[PDB]
Amino acid sequence: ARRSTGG
Amino acid sequence: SETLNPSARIMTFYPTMEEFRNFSRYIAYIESQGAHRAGLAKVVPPKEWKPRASYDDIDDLVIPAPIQQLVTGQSGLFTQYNIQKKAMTVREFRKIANSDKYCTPRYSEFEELERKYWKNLTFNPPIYGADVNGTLYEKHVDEWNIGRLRTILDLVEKESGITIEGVNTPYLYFGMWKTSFAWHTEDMDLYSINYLHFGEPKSWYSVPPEHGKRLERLAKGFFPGSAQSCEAFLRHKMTLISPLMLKKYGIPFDKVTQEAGEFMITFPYGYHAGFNHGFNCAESTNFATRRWIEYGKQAVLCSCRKDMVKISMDVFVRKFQPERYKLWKAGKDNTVIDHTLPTPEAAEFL
Ligand SMILES: O=C(O)CNC(=O)C(=O)O
Ligand SMILES: [Zn+2]
Ligand SMILES: [Zn+2]
Repeated sequence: ARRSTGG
Repeated sequence: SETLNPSARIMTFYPTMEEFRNFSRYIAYIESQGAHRAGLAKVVPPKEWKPRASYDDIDDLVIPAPIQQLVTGQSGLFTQYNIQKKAMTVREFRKIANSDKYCTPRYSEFEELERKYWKNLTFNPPIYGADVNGTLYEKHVDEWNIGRLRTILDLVEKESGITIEGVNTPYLYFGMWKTSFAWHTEDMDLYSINYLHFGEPKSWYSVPPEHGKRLERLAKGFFPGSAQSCEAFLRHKMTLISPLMLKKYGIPFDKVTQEAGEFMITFPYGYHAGFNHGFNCAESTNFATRRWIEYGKQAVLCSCRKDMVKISMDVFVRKFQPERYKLWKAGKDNTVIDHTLPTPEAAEFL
């Protein structure tokens, strides 16, 4: 998995 | 708890070098003071403490995926679309940040810059050098080292062997004027640490954990198409809601500005949003306490995407709640969370 800022 | 911090206001802490040495013990201490109730806290480290000697040797550092932030909307309700741009250095980023087109406007008080942000957030989309894998901490630094905090979140990597980028590894964020972070809680409702290394400030908005369901209900009423497709659509990190919109619908909140050399702490199920004042650099990771275990078991996750962060709670329940393991496995564990209650490690401070 990976932490993201979205968009 | 209901006696300490009953107004749920953000609290600032000024630890001594002795108090600052033990990370988890201080997290427990600030919870005994009622800091968790606001969903966000500020920690000013001792003046003698420095994580790095100089920031003059980082121009050649590569930002692999910078994002142009396209914002759409009106009347204090917005949707942010993050567009990937080609790799650029910190030198290339700073030049664009400080250019006439993207530089910080002239202002007297913070209230003036805040008004300027909410009025201009849909014009001139800025570039955000976010989610960069890396650390700016020197190897010898033992106090509050983002790359090695030594909390109970270490069990996920130690036993499973699982590596989650930004969750149990550090991330760097190179900002410019008007670059935003949308409304969200942490992945699996964890805590998070945010140190600002250098540059212009970062402003934050927070909603108390005990009122978090009220914000979710409001967001669902404004974006019903988004709510139908995904249960936890706010975990997509695309929704911007202004403080005037929060005040209009009676949602309680507080504000705070973080300056270079300061720490910000976010607590489980603490909804937060904000913006950068100008060119800067922040370091961030997630962490846990014994209080988090219950939040992680009850976290409502994203259903529509397959890349999303999901942690096996089994290892935490086996070690910390052995008596409840069979009840939880059968789905008979119906525990109601109290957001006002501090972490069990806060016992020595009472
Ligand atoms: O700085 C950003 O844009 C991201 N930071 C956070 O939301 C955090 O540390 O929890
Ligand atoms: Zn966050
Ligand atoms: Zn989703």
